[PDB]
Amino acid sequence: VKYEDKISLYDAKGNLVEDGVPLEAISPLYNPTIKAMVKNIKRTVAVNLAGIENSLKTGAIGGKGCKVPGRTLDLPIVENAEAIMDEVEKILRITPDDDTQLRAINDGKQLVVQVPSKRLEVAAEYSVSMLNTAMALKEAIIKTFDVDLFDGSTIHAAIVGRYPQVMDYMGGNIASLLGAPSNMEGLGYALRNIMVNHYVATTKKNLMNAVAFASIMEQTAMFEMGDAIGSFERMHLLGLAYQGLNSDNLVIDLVKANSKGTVGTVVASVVERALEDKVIVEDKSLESGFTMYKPADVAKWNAYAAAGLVAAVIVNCGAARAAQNVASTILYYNDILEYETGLPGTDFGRAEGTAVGFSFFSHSIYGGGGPGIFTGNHVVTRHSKGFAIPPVCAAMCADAGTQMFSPEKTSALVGAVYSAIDEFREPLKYVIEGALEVKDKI
Amino acid sequence: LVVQVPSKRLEVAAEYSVSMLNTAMALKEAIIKTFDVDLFDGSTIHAAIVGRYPQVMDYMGGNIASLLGAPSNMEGLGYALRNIMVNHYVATTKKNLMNAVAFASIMEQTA
Amino acid sequence: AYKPQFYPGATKIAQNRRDHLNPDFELEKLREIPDEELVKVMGHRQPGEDYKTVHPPLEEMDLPEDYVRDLVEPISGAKEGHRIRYIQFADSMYFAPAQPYDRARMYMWRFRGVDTGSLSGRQVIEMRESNLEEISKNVLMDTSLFDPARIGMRGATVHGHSLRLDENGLMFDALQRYVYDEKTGHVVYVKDQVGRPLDEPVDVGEPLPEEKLREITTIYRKDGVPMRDDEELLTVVKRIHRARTLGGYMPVNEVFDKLL
Amino acid sequence: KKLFLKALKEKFEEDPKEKYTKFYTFGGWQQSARKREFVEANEKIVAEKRGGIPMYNPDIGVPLGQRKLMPYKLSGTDYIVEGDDLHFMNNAAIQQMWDDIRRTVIVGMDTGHAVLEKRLGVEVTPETINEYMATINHSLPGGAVVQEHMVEVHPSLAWDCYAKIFTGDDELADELDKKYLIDINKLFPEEQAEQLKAAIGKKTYQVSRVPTLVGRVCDGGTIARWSAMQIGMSFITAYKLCAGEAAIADFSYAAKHADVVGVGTALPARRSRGANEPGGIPFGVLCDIVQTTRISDDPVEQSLEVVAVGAMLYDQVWLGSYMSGGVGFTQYATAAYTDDILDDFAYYGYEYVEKKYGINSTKPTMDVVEDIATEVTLYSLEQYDEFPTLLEDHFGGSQRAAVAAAASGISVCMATGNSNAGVNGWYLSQIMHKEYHSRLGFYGYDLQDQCGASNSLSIRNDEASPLELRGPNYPNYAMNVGHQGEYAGITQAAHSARKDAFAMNPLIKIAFADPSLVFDFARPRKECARGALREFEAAGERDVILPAK
Amino acid sequence: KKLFLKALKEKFEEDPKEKYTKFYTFGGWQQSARKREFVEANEKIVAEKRGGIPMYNPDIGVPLGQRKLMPYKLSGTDYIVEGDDLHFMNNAAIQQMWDDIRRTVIVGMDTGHAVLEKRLGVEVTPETINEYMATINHSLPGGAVVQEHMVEVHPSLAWDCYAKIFTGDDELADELDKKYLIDINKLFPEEQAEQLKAAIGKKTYQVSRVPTLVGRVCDGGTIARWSAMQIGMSFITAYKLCAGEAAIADFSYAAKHADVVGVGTALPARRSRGANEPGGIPFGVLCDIVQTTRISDDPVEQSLEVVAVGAMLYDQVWLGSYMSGGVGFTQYATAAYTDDILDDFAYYGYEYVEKKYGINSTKPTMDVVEDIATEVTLYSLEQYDEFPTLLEDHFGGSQRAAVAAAASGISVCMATGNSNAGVNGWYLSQIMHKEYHSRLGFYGYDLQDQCGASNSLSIRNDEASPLELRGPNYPNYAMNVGHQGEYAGITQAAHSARKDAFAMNPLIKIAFADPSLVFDFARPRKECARGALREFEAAGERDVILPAK
Ligand code: F43
Ligand SMILES: C[C@@H](OP(=O)(O)O)[C@H](NC(=O)CCCCCCS)C(=O)O
Ligand SMILES: O=S(=O)(O)CCS
Ligand SMILES: O=S(=O)(O)CCS
Ligand SMILES: [K+]
Ligand SMILES: [Mg+2]
Repeated sequence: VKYEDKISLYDAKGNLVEDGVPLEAISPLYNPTIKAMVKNIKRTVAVNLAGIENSLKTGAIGGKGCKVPGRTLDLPIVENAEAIMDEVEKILRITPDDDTQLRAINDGKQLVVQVPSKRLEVAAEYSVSMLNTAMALKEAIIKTFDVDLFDGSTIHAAIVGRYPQVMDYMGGNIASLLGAPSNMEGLGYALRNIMVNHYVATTKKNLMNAVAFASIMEQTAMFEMGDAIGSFERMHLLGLAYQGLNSDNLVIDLVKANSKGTVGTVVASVVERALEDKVIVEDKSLESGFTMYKPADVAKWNAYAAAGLVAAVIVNCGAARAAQNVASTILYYNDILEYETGLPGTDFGRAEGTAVGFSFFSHSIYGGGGPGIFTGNHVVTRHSKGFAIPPVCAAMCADAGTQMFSPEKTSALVGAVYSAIDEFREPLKYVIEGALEVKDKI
Repeated sequence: LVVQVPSKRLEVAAEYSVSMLNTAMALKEAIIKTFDVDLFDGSTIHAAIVGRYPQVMDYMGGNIASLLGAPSNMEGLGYALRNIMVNHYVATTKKNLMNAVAFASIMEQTA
Repeated sequence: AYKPQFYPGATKIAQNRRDHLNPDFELEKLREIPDEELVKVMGHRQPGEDYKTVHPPLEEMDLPEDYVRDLVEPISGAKEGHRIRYIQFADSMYFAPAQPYDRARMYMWRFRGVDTGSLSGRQVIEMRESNLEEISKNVLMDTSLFDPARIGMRGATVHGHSLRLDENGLMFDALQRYVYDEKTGHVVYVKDQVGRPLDEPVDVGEPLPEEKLREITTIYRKDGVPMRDDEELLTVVKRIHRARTLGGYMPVNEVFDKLL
Repeated sequence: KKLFLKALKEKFEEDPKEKYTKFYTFGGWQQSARKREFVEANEKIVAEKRGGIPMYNPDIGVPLGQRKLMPYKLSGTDYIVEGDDLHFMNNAAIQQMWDDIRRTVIVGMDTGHAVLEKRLGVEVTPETINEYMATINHSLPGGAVVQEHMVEVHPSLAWDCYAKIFTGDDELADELDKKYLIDINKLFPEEQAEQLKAAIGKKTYQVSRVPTLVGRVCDGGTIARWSAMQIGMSFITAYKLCAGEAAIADFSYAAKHADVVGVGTALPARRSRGANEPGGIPFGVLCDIVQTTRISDDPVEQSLEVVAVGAMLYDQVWLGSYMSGGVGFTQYATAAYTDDILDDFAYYGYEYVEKKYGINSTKPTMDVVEDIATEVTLYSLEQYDEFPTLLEDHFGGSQRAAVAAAASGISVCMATGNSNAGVNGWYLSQIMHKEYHSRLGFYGYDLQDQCGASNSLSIRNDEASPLELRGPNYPNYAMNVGHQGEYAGITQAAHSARKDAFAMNPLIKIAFADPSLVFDFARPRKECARGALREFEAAGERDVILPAK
Repeated sequence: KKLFLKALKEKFEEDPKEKYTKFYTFGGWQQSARKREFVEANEKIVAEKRGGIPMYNPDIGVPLGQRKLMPYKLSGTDYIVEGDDLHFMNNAAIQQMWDDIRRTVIVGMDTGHAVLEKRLGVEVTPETINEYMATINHSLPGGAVVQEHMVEVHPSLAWDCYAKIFTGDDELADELDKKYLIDINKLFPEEQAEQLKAAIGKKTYQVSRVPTLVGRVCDGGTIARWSAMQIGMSFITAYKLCAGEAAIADFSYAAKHADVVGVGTALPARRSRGANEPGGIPFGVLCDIVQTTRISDDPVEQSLEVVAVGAMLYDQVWLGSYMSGGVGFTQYATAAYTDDILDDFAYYGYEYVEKKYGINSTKPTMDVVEDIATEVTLYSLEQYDEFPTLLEDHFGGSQRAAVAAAASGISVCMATGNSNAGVNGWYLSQIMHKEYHSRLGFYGYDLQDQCGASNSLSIRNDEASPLELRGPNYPNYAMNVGHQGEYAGITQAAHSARKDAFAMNPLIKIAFADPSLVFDFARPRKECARGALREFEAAGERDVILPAK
């Protein structure tokens, strides 16, 4: 153990699991569940068999509004899903008992393809899963229906889209939770390029699990980026524990105390709790009697402010049952917190800053869109180092149907496929199980 | 310096830039601590190590290097193991013909 | 029990800011603007007309069990699935009794389920249409938070906060949504906030005197109370700046102990 | 009988079959009226602006004109022009052709109309749409609609800027103001109008033609953004919304990502460029930009007008400037659209196919591809052998290889209606040509042609694609002249044989039928001649903001 | 004695300190000669060019001119212009400023000279270099040097194209033909000439100024390629090499990768663009493009001319068009270079610092940064409070925030000579301004300012960078107005306090001193006024190839 910090693990229902767990038991570098989540996110591909069948039949290949006359094929792909699935598995499988796994969902209309992890082990990055699945599908379809050699390029276009002319799967029928590396806004950003709506749809809109999934992936990305290194590591670990994994039941405790409250009353509860836990101390009173506060532990105060931010979003977006309020909530929770105490806000002003650009780009003509289309990789919402995206996921779970670009519109395919994996659907439960498994080994 | 980042850090990463990014951060902190560098001079240490990053999405004018080019320079999907200069294969094998051929064939066919 | 302090500062401007944030501070009622008149100035619907819905009521919908989500009580308009509408004000820099960030912080301390936006020339609040009407009437229009001459309701063509006042002390409005009535000495809305002509003009009362405005304003001005005179507020601003700077450099106790 | 005979008679004094000629007696550059104009221009207007720093000097390098310098006849026209008048830099029609393509973006309107009705509770009718159309035609060229104290773009600088509307819903089309409508039923022949309407369904679209001056000052990546900003402004004004509220963000997401159709996609790595740049335009989209299909029933003529646009854009502008620069690649491109040479070879191939197989009546096989490509290649090279003036005209091997292979590829498409069968025929023509004359093109001409046969029918990730979906970013095609424009013609031939109204994108086909466009996309070879003769009126000039001449 | 008093008296008839005025008396748009010109021009183009399709309509939206529409005085000049004359679309000087930056590339000549001597065995002397310089001045604008039957670019279209040479070797400089030399010893004051020569060593460089017309037809990514092609052609001709041999590839690698210096680097992802685009230009390079350091000893004047260029390029052209479009961001930028407002605040800050600390005499500390930024912010906002006409002038909060923070940032740099200390001061000014007036800028103005303090001195991978190495692609800075141009001014202030000849790239500083440039980079505010008044002669027009007018 590099740190002596201890945490109490609490479930999504606010029940105590275990006291005195070492902080590093939830680290992406030690937790076996987090290791499995990265391995599975890299090798799992969503296949739309119904989509491939429709594209071929209509000749709607190459992207939005495209149709190529005379290049149509009428193949009963969905009806032959089992035969296609078995040929894809035979092509991908290395050893008879390896982790290659294929599953048909929604009566063979969609497929869950889990490429053997050995193929990712001998690869530089993660595109291999999409590229290998596409090749296995092309061969399986051509063999099943004895497709003429002059029609093979049409099969390719229905599966991957306008690749290689476009360095992306433009108009394709295969999808991943991870965006193509060609779309990264910075080095080491791949785990940040996951849409808010994808997190929400994968967790079946369960609030605490959507928060946990987003915090796990964002904080794991901080290690990949080099942000959670050396003197900065503890800040990101405490951030994950308190904001993302309900440590010491801090998130749920603040929500319960403010069930009929406001963003302001949540701020008051945060300051009260930080003083109780000796995370902050009084500094000095000024002329009017206003008392400035100081952290007793810089990184721990940051984590407490981050947990209060999630609680503020739950209270305010929950009272409105509307996700649009999230940008304003993130901004003013941090703004009120700073002028109530003289303490720095969540992520030293970067959460407030992200919320400023996020408010503007979710209420103007210049760009952005609704809260659900943002990612940790996006030009507008990348600025906070893992502390802004988890609250946005909570807001989308509280939304009763006020959004056009909802998870039902943007993430039906990825949602259905990735929700079949236990660690993705209920991350909080399985990360807690992982921490208890490794707690005495570190 | 030959820096071999623990393989566990690559296991929980999506790609390979982590090695360059983590090494850069460890070097910045190590230099700042060793010489008690003033807080107003820290950005200068960063520029000497990584170069004009993040303005440029590459290690432009930096002093850290990998056999693999940055993913921003890939000409196609799944091409990272192909972005290795011919001269790098030759220099790494000390200009031994059959070994330079073997190194290049192994990396290309793995790609 | 933690006693909130709300905002720093030793001048009357800082006290006026504290009073606005304080949910226990009762704002002075100055006028009585009828519900029906206010709905007409807002220009989203006519009074008596059934509220338009964005989604069905929450009771009808069969949502999966979520303990944390259902801990929070939804506002009446969210329960009934009412659409989200707005109210937007431009606040004169010449001693208006409410100002942009002052409003947003006050709204977030006092009200539930608020979406609020602060800009130099406009301050907007987006909320469930029915809940927005009750708040706008009892807090935003009837109290000392509103001055009919120096605060203007406007959804588009907002220009005016930074402009010189007219002969009667009224803020500029390119669309002239409100006018000064010489006979009564009252401000009257002749158009809705988006600029549509009203069938019946709405009287919003007489403008507040300059002496009252100077006493209750939340803006610092050299010709009023200069910010230079609030050393306490400047101390807290500089402290937040330094704490942010050091945390960004290295978020460790030793750095804060030596340089804060 | 030979379509090129007229041009050879105009270009060469001696009988076209003659073996000998005379050299070194023309007085070099002095033989050409254009070269004399350049020397005179260097002395006058140029010298006074350079403060004695020299520039154009015909005496520094190669003494041009040791042989007779030849003019060029635009194929299918009676216009004979000097070679220099065909360089993109010296030809305003070629520049406007690219400006009109670059400044076009198409945006679906149904999503925005749904946000208004379902999220905002604001009704949408043909009257509101007509009011919106008048607003965007004030806003898109740079006029203000919401804020006080706004500055504006001078109307004389943006007269070429329009916002137009088109719909697959005939009931809505009848109710829309005709001033703003791109009328599918009036612009296209009946059968073509029905194929387009069936393809696009009952959907409504807006076409933004951003000012030519915008793309000149800035780039292709600016175009979709400029269109999105003003669409947002026009919705706020026409529907009296809060000038910046939550629902406005939906309009931006739709106009910039979810319902937008540009001409080209962004390019990566070494070719790093924004959207709406020539390299991002796939071959099928280039076909659909060209409009000869609406005015002519000749499938050969339809394909060759696409070759002309393709050669002008891909070889002269894209490879010759964006990817290289300098004197450039004028004649590498002119060989495909001058002196009726490619026309003669393509019409020979069409007649051979029509008699032996029929048009669009044969499923592609290797035997069919090999028969057609061999016959057309042999005929083409026999023409260069029989006519020494023809060989002296297409003096570069690359020009000859592109012309013979384009006629071979087009002819395969006339029989099969499959673009990949056509491209496979192009590759056989190339390797056969190499063995015929023991030469092909320039040093690196045949990289893609040697890779060609293997990648033509491939199913592998970065090798596979129908020819329509390939383009200048397709790996083998990313570098070299004498291919891209010809591939676009091969793509068109597959659809012309089938009598298709479009090749890949019906939205692009409809957008480029707009009578308000500056360049005439239905007659590109004729427009090129007009630019060559300095008769073409281009947009984008800055006369009104510059000192009086 | 306030520097802005003259501008206020020219702009406002009443006492500048009077709080009350009269409105709705000006007749709307009819009060402005420019708006009247636009209406008259619209009537003409709708009938003549648009075939009756309406365009500009002042009656559709906001009735402009309910308040008095104000003109603008270019800071440090006596020129008073209408606001519309400052829009980049209506101003040929702003367009030429960008054209001159875009078309510039610098190439090291020592590598090429080594290939000639050591691989080819060909001697290089000042006489051969002078012969090479005459060759490239024929080749770079589009003249042919090797092949027979080449077409060429019309000289009248490329008169602004030059190839120049500069060297740190004084012995070589004395031998080179002065027609092609950028003379460091003549153009820069002695002390500045010595700092530049010491920085560049005994190395020789070529500056390629590609024709303005090239960048207009194409893009920024074309420029380094165009330069490389013609450098290669000029070496083959001047040194009689095989026209395409193994050694030629070394010249291409040197001119395109190993010895090339452009103005900007390529952009990734959503901002996908080629090199030499505004977003790729770091703040230190923008400083070095500006030439006021060469003609003035005033450190404040040096920094504010950089702010002017920065605001014009980054806010008007880059954010206002490349990244958005439409009516755009003219006045967001003019607030930083008009009515001597920022000048008054920066000169106040300079005098406060000079008396209390001295210039460049203090190591940066948080106490020093906080003292200076607080004082300058309080003074600036007190000016807006004291003068109601000043507040009515900078009517938008974003304009006020950028002006007060720029003066604060610049003043911190005058004391410390550290650009990051200066940017930290800018961020304190922003959060203090917010508490002063209970407002700041537009909806999303302060994203980077709230992130500001924490990332100013950060050492983390995507947060760290000296301000010189930051630019429009720095993550926090990628989206918003009222920052980028001001950051460039803060960068300049650090170097002006130290009396540095350059900020980041001495090659760029020397290249932009060239007297053959069209735009005067030493006097940008004056040049902007000349463009506004339609007195600026720009390059890139196509008169000679268009029908007579
Ligand atoms: C519709 C928006 C929302 C949005 O996303 N952009 C807008 C409008 C946009 C349009 C207005 C064009 C038109 O009228 O047709 C343009 C010019 C961008 C474009 N599309 O070309 C622009 N704003 Ni705006 N915008 C500006 C500004 C402003 C100021 C105006 C404050 C005031 O009191 O007048 C406020 C923000 C704030 O309050 O801080 C503002 C908001 C707004 N801005 C509100 C409209 C407010 C209104 O109803 O009047 N802009 C400015 O503060 C100054 C610069 C000015 C820009 C034009 C220029 O630079 O010349 C323009 C920049
Ligand atoms: C955010 C992003 O837009 P998207 O969310 O990707 O649609 C981005 N625009 C911008 O940043 C607009 C910048 C200029 C206009 C605002 C100046 S405050 C872009 O188009 O790449
Ligand atoms: O000689 S090369 O074939 O290299 C170039 C042809 S333009
Ligand atoms: O009103 S906004 O702040 O969204 C745009 C200002 S130009
Ligand atoms: K351009
Ligand atoms: Mg107290």
